[PDB]
Amino acid sequence: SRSSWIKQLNASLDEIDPEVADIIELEKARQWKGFELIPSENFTSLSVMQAVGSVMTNKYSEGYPGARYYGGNEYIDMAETLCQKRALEAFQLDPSKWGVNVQSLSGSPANFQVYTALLKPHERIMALDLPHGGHLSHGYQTDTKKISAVSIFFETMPYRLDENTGYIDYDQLEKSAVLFRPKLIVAGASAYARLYDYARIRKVCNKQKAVMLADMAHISGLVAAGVIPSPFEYADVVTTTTHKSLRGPRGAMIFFRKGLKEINKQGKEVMYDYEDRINQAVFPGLQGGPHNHTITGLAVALKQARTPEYKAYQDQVLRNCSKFAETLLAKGYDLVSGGTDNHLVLVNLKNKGIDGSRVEKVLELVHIAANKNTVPGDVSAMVPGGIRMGTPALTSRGFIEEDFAKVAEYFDLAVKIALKIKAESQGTKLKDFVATMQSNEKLQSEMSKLREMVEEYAKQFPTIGFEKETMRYKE
Amino acid sequence: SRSSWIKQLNASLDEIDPEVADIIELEKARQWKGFELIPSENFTSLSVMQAVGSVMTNKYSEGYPGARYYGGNEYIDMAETLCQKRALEAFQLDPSKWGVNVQSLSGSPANFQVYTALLKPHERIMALDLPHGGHLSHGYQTDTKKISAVSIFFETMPYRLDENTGYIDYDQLEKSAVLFRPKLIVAGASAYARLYDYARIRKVCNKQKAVMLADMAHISGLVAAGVIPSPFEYADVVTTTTHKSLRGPRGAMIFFRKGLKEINKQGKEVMYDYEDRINQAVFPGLQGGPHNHTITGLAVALKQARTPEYKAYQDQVLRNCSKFAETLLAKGYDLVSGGTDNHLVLVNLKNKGIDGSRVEKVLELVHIAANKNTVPGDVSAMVPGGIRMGTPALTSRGFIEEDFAKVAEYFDLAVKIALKIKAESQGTKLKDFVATMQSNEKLQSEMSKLREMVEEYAKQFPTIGFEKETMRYKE
Amino acid sequence: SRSSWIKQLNASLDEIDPEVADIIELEKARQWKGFELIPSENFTSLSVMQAVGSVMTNKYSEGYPGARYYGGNEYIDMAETLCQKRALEAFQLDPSKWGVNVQSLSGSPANFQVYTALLKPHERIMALDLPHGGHLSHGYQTDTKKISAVSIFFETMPYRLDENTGYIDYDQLEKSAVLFRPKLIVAGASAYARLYDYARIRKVCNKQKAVMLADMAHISGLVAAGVIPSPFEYADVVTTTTHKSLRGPRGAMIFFRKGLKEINKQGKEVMYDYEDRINQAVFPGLQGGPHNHTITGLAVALKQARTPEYKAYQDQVLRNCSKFAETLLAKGYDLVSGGTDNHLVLVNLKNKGIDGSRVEKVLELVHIAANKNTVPGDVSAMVPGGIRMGTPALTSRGFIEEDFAKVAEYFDLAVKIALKIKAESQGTKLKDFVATMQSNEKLQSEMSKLREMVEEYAKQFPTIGFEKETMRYKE
Amino acid sequence: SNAEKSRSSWIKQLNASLDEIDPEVADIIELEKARQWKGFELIPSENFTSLSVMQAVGSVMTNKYSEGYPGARYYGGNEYIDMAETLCQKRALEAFQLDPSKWGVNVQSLSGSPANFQVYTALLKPHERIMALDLPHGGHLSHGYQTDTKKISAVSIFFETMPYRLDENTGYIDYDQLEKSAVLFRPKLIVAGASAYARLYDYARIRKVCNKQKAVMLADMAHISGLVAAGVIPSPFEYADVVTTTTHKSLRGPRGAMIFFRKGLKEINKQGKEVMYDYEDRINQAVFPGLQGGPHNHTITGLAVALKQARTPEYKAYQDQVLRNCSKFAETLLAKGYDLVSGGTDNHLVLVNLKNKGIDGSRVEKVLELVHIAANKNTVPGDVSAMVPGGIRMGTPALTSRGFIEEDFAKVAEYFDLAVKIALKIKAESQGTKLKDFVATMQSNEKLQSEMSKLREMVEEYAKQFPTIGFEKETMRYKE
Ligand SMILES: CN(Cc1cnc2nc(N)nc(N)c2n1)c1ccc(C(=O)N[C@@H](CCC(=O)O)C(=O)O)cc1
Ligand SMILES: CN(Cc1cnc2nc(N)nc(N)c2n1)c1ccc(C(=O)N[C@@H](CCC(=O)O)C(=O)O)cc1
Ligand SMILES: Cc1ncc(COP(=O)(O)O)c(CN[C@@H](CO)C(=O)O)c1O
Ligand SMILES: Cc1ncc(COP(=O)(O)O)c(CN[C@@H](CO)C(=O)O)c1O
Ligand SMILES: Cc1ncc(COP(=O)(O)O)c(CN[C@@H](CO)C(=O)O)c1O
Repeated sequence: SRSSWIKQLNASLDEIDPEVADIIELEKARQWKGFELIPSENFTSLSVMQAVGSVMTNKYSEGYPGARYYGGNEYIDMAETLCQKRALEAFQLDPSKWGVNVQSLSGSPANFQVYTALLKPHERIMALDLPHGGHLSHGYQTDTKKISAVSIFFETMPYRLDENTGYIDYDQLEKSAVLFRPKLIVAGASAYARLYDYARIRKVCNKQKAVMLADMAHISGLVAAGVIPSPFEYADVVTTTTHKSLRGPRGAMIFFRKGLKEINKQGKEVMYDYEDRINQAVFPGLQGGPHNHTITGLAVALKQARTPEYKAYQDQVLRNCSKFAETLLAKGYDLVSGGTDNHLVLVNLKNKGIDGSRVEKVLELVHIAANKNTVPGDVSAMVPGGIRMGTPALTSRGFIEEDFAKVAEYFDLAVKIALKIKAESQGTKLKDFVATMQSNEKLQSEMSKLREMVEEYAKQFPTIGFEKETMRYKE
Repeated sequence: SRSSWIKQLNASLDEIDPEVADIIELEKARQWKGFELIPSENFTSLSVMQAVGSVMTNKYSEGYPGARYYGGNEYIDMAETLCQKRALEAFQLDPSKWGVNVQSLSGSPANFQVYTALLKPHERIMALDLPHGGHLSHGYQTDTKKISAVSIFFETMPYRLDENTGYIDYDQLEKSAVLFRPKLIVAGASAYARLYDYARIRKVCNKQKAVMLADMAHISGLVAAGVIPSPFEYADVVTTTTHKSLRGPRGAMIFFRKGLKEINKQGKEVMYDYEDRINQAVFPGLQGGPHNHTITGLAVALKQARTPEYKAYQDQVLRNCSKFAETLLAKGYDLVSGGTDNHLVLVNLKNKGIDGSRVEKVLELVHIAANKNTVPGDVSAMVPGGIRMGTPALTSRGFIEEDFAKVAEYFDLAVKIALKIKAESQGTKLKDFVATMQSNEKLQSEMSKLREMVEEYAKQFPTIGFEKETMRYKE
Repeated sequence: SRSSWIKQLNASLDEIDPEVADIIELEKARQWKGFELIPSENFTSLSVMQAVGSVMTNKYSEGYPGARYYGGNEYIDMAETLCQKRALEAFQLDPSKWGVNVQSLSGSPANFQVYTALLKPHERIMALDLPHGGHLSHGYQTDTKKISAVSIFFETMPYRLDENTGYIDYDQLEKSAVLFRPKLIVAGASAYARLYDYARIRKVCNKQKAVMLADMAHISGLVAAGVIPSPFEYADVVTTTTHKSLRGPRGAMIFFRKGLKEINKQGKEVMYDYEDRINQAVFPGLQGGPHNHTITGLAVALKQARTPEYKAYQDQVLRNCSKFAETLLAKGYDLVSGGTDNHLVLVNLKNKGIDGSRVEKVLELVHIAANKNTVPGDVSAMVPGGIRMGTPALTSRGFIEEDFAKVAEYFDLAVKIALKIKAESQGTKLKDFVATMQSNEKLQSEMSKLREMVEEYAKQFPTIGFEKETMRYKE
Repeated sequence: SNAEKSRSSWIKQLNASLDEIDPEVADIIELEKARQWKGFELIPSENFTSLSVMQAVGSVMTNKYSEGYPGARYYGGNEYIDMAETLCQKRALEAFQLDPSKWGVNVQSLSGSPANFQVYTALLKPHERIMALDLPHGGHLSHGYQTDTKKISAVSIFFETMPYRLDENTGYIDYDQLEKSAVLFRPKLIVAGASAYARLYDYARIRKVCNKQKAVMLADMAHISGLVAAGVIPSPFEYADVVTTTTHKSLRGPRGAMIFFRKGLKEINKQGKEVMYDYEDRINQAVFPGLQGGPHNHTITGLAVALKQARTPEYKAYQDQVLRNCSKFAETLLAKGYDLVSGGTDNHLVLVNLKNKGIDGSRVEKVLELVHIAANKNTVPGDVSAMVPGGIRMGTPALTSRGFIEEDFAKVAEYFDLAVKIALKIKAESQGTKLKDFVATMQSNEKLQSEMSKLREMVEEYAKQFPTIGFEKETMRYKE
């Protein structure tokens, strides 16, 4: 059994677990044949995946480079030090003014670790309201329930959009902050199509003596390439995931000011007080052993973020989204804020007489991956009135402006099918919509035809991270 | 532009990032050449790593199978459902009595998610004291500082070993619980060498109406193979990491009772109330998108845990540690609790007149990877008096009992060198010990000789997860 | 020896403690010869004082009538039950819809006991901002310090005046409450000259599902007499002191809704859930033995509150304050909100070119007792711009409208002296003002003349609660 | 006409006597006066206040608002209120022989329970840890208390409490277990104070534990403060950081409280820096503006009177008699076959463990009440439930104030014993085993009712002979 279990440890996935191998092959074909429009998704490189799938996973390395609680970490230290160096370089940060923690396991715990580092329990946080494009890891509660645990352990209050313009209502943010006295204000969003006024957030944070946390998860790759303004110009702390526009592994980073404070902010302490608190909140506070396979893959992704090819990619992401929005507007769709400055759009389906749940069900059946999304003016969060879509993932496969014009066309055809399913539905209920969607033979034929059109279009483009020639599912 | 960055996305790690490729090859050689004795470390299979390094990383799948927020999750749902099914099967659990969450990113957040699910902020937790072999994610504070964030957000109090026997003092645990009124008691440890009396903990939890949480991270593979008694016989909730004795990817699982608990005095069924609370604490409470590459690799590892070869491995892990302990004792070392019933030992160096920091520095230089560790009787956590070592990792490479007798010999030779360095150190500070260790030619030669002995012994064994023939650093 | 301490226990205050007896005689003369304008002060009756100074103080009576810890409480129960029933009658409350607790020791703990009964620690409270006329027992924090412990144990946020009108800005209160989600809103003030819009507060509390607490301490006697609108029409809970306009002993009452609240969606009766929680928060939650002497004096005060002459008194309080306000306005003073609808006025002195601290120092020296008071627009609570004055105390002595016209004249003469002291001061500091006020023979003579005028006017009126003829200090 | 008629009417209302204005309340007070005349008042927390204190508490000092502290007020008109509070503080320090450079005092706290809560609020953050004597072992609710069911005291809601307990073999506090518990629990504050404990505290031992844990030592001396002031037992001020007390109970003052706290140098630390005590500002600010508003100046003035009395030789003689009476009481109970918790007493009370008499405290307390002997049932070591107590608590302060001496408390023990004999007869005649069957017999058995009537007459006849405290017998409305 000794030599036998060594064979099982060194055999390939195809031989050891054909069921799992088949699932991955099906997912490869899904990524090949679909319109992947979820703006938080991307296709990471083969080189990142080879690092994440390496023996770096075997090592325990609690602590920080050169200051570990375990032996054997000479090369894990090289990886984490290299990752930190490349993280600062990717955002053109002076290492005497900025530090970074690369151990946070994902975006949601990264933010919680910042709160734990800098705030006592029940201290006050302001952030963009979830139904107005915020994120759960900034806090969220309903009339009856705290949904995010951020709102359990800390005291949260939202700020909102101007529902007439679709931009953040900074005037109301400032006035609210005077009364609520936040200790930390979050500048970051999941479904905001415009650029943040980081200068205004900084002004409010200075008046309130609040920490300015920029959560740039969605835009980090755009920031790294220098194609939009950087939150590092203003923020005290910057969190980000590594798997969205950055195009890296699933993970996160926390950046923070260090060294001497501004002349007019030096007092009983002259140095920033973020580095030790954040590093200690990550470990020993809330995490144990770093995931060194992810950290090593992150180092790879951060080197890729420096290249001219990467800047060209992020430029194309923005130009594709601009064209995408223009085509949607010309086909009659309403966009929240009327357009976009970044990688995503938010379609408000109110002017079409159908909701996001119904449209997304059709999108899924025609191999278009998006998400239903609350829009300003929605009466209920349970019934989202919009669809969120973006350009990072298909841009990575080589979609350019005319290709996203085609994506908008096929989105439009899917909405028209959803409207027919609604018209053919007997009752008002979503259950009746689904029953029509699964029983009507003519409308199933139209969805089947649209699905073939999407797949034929998407299949022409390169696959990212694997070769077409060795795919199990080539049809 | 297009074809340029698409080639970057599909190129190998060797092509794209030679510096990172070099670091991984160095780490491969280190895992080949050394005694990897950290008891929380293992060598996972190639098939696990191929799944972790797959395109499953690209998908956002917030929610649970068949109840996602995004579209496109048909195959991610297969993987997570398969992982859940295999998790219950690996521990012989009745799915009508047990459920499982496989999304928790690692062991430390998994425990925090259980606390957040079942306890209000500042409610009370008892667990094994960190200096007596507990874990930071069960709580820990000094008289001046909360070290673990568990002790910030919840109210923790330790239970302790009988310092005469090295076993948990269950009588004092019970008496303390009467006074402290815990809402949850943790049964699990990082450096405890004996089996838990889960039945006794169950009786205390019943008396206190406290949740019984077994944290089986270290022993989960032993439990899965059935070679030690199972905490599932008694516990309400069981947490575990997946990368230690289980031999899987870096990740975690939370198991919990579900279904009928009891009939009340009025004949009405009373159901367990763990499942919804725990699942909602993981998401949307504390995490965002699941790491589907890790969940997929975990499904692979859980299938591997079912084989007769895996059971033979875990039986060898136990026999190896017994022989290891026996040989250390014969060579004059003291072990906490005087021996072992599991996969690890904790050496208390007090009778040798040297601390764990000094010994671990020599171990590191002779390529024995272990950790300095606090022991009962240490006056300061800054000066650990022990060394923790265990058998899972080298047993995975085929070490058997006589091989761990040799590991004990080489550990002893390293301690003898550390004692010589201490004797030659003119000063008493650790930096004086380091200065002697780095400048004394005779003792550098002794360490070089022992390092060569360790490497010659370790290199003869198979490498796990890669082949020797293609190693870049064979010399 | 036994005879020795019996004599000590039964001797008069004059025999036992001449120093304390003399202090009381000096205070009697001060209450006789001065203008007592502090609007939270009154002169309570001889009969109340005889009950408060009775042997009812000797009994320990933890618990509630008929449910005491100890025996011997048959007559204490007569008094407390009588007090409770008289309390409901004093405010014309239906005892099937309202209950009352009469044990709370004073106004500040009464509010804290309500919060403890109905809110978990760190739950949210809104109340009128302290510098805008609120009270510390509703919460208060500065930029750097929690001043009220209500703001330590609960999460507080103020609502504010419209600084253009001096009335509460109910529109902003409602908007703030949407974002802050208070669990309790306080409707009550210490330095607000207008009537509360209780119906508007009720509307906001209904929308927010918040408890409506009316703190009527200042206006309780006006409410009992039925000469201003009652908060009991709208509030869930009503707190009050017993020593202000109610004219009773120093103490407090907590009223709460009980019985049927409404019918739910299933047609089921929903009952109020305040009574048990509040009674248990008072005892055993936060207090021990009731002060039976105060409760007995309170019963006496509540019987007085039901009489026609008590209503005539409170009607006179209102007419006196209206005349007072009219006379101040005619003499060029600015009043916050432009006037009054209750028992007090708040004079904003800024248009006269002097502050409240300086004016109050002169008032004190001419035997006019008022308080310096923050006004809306003050930047520092350390430099108050206003003076607060009211009519309950002097109305009790028989001052009528023409007499308060005279009070306004003498106030104005004191302001003129303060302005002369400021003009003569050799410096701008309060310390320089005081030095001039104490050394300038001419201004000292003017203050002596005004003091004689105040005392000659006040001495004409009856003494309340003691006989003028037997006073020690009749000169 | 009517306006002036009304004004004259409400002024007449304010100046009329209680007898004229509210005869119903006056009658209640007269009934309570007669009750205090006729009973054996053995509840050890009760006492009889002096006339001079009551005259100050019932004075026009009640009319004044004086938020803040002497010389630092937020209202005008406080020249004489300042004299009273300053005098009260001075006499408070003098009553316990305290150096004002080492001790400060706050005299504004409204009663014993909020006084402790104010100390916790001053010195502890929310949810920080407190240890105190368990309530059924002799503690007090204001130190925290929770059952398996729920948190009873709000101290246990806002702070994290854990009890320490008696050695149930000896009846003394188990100081060894307290120390071991503190190592694990890490209290920030330990309370040394009891309400139903017949022994004095080992303040030296508490001090050692507090020093080792870097915890505040709070002595809550409510039950013993008058003994401390008279110098007849050791003082908590020798050891404690902060001392709270009721001003009623042992001290025999008005209903109120005091908070004492160390001032000045705590230690010179390892770096050579003076560490000063940080209690005065935190406690004073917790009382106001933190948790209270206007001081109750009538109570503060009555307290100054009580504190002057506490320094006299008559008061010292009284507190000496309190202790000697309790010892004689204990002597007589032991001679009559009763067991005392801890085997005796060192203070003003005893805890009778009724186990060897075959009857519990609930039954005995009911008979005592019917014969006008005021005592209270009390948990004793060995009880299975805190709800069915096996003992009775009795003490000497109140009757000693009326002039009971040693031979009189021998008689009190005799009449207590006669009541126990009646309770045992009721239990023997009870058709059933539950407490309601006992009450059914107690209310129905004509012969046993007659014995209780006889014993009640004996109790009242004995008590009536002694002086009344705080009022004259001659002017009582109820002279029978
Ligand atoms: C003690 N206290 C409460 C307070 C203030 N004025 C009163 N005035 C009266 N007549 N009565 C009171 N009971 C009263 N209480 C205070 C203390 C300081 C500040 C204060 O200075 N606040 C400033 C600055 C303090 C800071 O920022 O640190 C602010 O931020 O608005 C206010 C109120
Ligand atoms: C408020 N309080 C003190 C209390 C209650 N009632 C009294 N009743 C009287 N007549 N006298 C008292 N001194 C008295 N004291 C309480 C409240 C609940 C429990 C209680 O429930 N104890 C549990 C046992 C303790 C536990 O569960 O930890 C029980 O079995 O009833 C005890 C005391
Ligand atoms: C601004 C921001 N901060 C944090 C996170 C969380 O990252 P995680 O999913 O890795 O936890 C997200 C993820 N956002 C996902 C939903 O979770 C999205 O599709 O937009 C985010 O948008
Ligand atoms: C019982 C238990 N529960 C949880 C964890 C945390 O797992 P994580 O490191 O993946 O967070 C550990 C890790 N234990 C590591 C140190 O963190 C070890 O070397 O032993 C653990 O031992
Ligand atoms: C609305 C309200 N609620 C509560 C209180 C507190 O009463 P207390 O001083 O008896 O604690 C007050 C007292 N107000 C006093 C200052 O404390 C005053 O001069 O106005 C109050 O105005």
